[PDB]
Amino acid sequence: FMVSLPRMVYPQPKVLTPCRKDVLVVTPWLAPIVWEGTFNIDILNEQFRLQNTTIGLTVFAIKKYVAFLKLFLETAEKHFMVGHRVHYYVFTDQPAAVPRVTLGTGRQLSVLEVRAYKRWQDVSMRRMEMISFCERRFLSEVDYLVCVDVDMEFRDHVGVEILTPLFGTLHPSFYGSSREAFTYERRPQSQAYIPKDEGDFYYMGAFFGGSVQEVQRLTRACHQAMMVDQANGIEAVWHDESHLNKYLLRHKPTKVLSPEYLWDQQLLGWPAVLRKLRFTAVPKNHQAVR
Ligand SMILES: O=c1ccn([C@@H]2O[C@H](COP(=O)(O)OP(=O)(O)O)[C@@H](O)[C@H]2O)c(=O)[nH]1
Ligand SMILES: [Mn+2]
Repeated sequence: FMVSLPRMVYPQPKVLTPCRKDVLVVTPWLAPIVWEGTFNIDILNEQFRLQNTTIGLTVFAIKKYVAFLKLFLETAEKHFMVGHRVHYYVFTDQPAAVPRVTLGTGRQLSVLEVRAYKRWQDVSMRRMEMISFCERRFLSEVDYLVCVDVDMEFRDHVGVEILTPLFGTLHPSFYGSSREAFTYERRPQSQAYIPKDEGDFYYMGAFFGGSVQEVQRLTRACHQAMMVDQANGIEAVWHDESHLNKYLLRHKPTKVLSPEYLWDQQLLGWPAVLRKLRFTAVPKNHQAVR
């Protein structure tokens, strides 16, 4: 049951004077695409707080990537779901290397010890297995799961505007690209295969989520697809991201996040279309850190 919102005073939405004219703000299957200027966060905060929403955030910090946790968590404290209940789940091979970060009220962190795979590709891909079935606490502990890369920092608000049964995030390198340029898996022998005449968007492996049920469905399906591929002696070109893309093509997300939500300023600057940079890549040496 969902109670009434209280009286609220805010600017009237204007039917004939749209928020954003420069970007697509709804997909052809009527999922909102979340950009600054499309939402009133006060209304959304009310809706979600009235449901006592708890958000789980999973993050993997395997081997050298433990180095990224301090900034990741400190900035999450400033910017991620502030005012709501948050449960961080840090999956790591080094529980003792997890920094002691001070958390605001209603926020908690659990350290989950996992095995470290040799290949970075396997570390990245096996997140699907580890999230899916391996973890059973999620259903009892949180309402939504948000699954992100650790080599990142929050720079601005990331809040309940993202919550929905199933969401993906537009990859910052491809949001203006034609589908033929998307780096989908193109080999028909892979479960991740998408031909050149299919595809809505290229979604980023670094930021997806939804209800616990929908995230566990997605992660289970991607894990099983990866197992089929492995048996067939094929590894998809972009690993978990390739499978995520196939899944979201066939199971349309109920919101899509704009690249505000996954940006790389070093690589891509700050184009006019982005009013905020919310969650951004932390520069790293790929060869050294892996
Ligand atoms: O040695 C590794 C390799 C990968 N990861 C995890 O897998 C995610 C995806 O890998 P990475 O960030 O290297 O991919 P990229 O963003 O460079 O495409 C990382 O954010 C970590 O959460 C990790 O913990 N240790
Ligand atoms: Mn990353």
